[PDB]
Amino acid sequence: PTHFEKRFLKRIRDLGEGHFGKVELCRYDPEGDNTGEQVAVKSLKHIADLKKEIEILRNLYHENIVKYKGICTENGIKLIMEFLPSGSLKEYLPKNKNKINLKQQLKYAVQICKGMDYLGSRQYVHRDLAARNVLVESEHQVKIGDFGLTKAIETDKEYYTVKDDRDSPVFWYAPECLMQSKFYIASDVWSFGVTLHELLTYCDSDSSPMALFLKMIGPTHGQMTVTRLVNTLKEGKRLPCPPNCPDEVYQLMRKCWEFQPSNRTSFQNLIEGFEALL
Ligand SMILES: Nc1ncnc2c1ncn2[C@@H]1O[C@H](COP(=O)(O)OP(=O)(O)O)[C@@H](O)[C@H]1O
Ligand SMILES: [Mg+2]
Repeated sequence: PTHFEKRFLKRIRDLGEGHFGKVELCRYDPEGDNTGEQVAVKSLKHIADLKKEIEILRNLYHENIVKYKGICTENGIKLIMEFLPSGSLKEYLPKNKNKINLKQQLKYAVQICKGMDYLGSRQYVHRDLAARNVLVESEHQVKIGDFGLTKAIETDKEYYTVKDDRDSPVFWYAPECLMQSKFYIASDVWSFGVTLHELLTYCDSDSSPMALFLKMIGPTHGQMTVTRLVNTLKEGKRLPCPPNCPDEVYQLMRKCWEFQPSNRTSFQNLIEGFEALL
């Protein structure tokens, strides 16, 4: 069930491609009759990073967390998971602007929040909660997908300190992350507020968190981007209320963006908040 033979993973097409690896659509077909199930295969070309990601995903089992299927061994390793045909929200929302209404957006918000609350109960900080990492199973079901930057918060500890040279989604990050490299469950609540904004703007590229924040901070050298961003956030500046987003949804977004981590709302309070609106 969990061990996939490389010779039976028949590549169909690419789903995602980055500088250091890719995600492909395959059919695991050991019978050769073309009746095998379609899977999403994550690979490289960082090695220890994918194994950590495999380790975490392997230990998570939830309705709103992408289903781990298994691995494919070479030293190299491949992550096998369920294929969600509609892909990420970053892909889905621009193609379905006319099809998706507020009720539906709220239904995804609750779903994201349930997967995140499950994740926090497992003592994990996602560290990459963005629309591009929220996968669409159906018109009414989404699942959290990429555990590449995910870290376990030690028992009785409030946060994890990120000590490394890896790239980070700074435009989705809470001030403590940018300033001290501290990652609390409340840091994930911050990223959720940024994700909710993307979800309400239908992932319009011109209104993306990076594009709006870069427009706020003006001309900057890359080395000064995070400091310029820290300062914008210290002044009280936030992503504006998306047009046609009701105040009741914006106040819940604002509850995700309280400067101090302890002043932010919980994922459970967010679930209850969106449910009252449905
Ligand atoms: N299980 C899946 N089913 C379908 N598409 C997927 C799946 N996992 C990832 N993808 C697609 O591949 C892209 C990259 O995958 P992700 O694992 O989030 O990557 P990374 O760490 O490279 O950015 C996603 O944005 C989505 O478009
Ligand atoms: Mg991703």
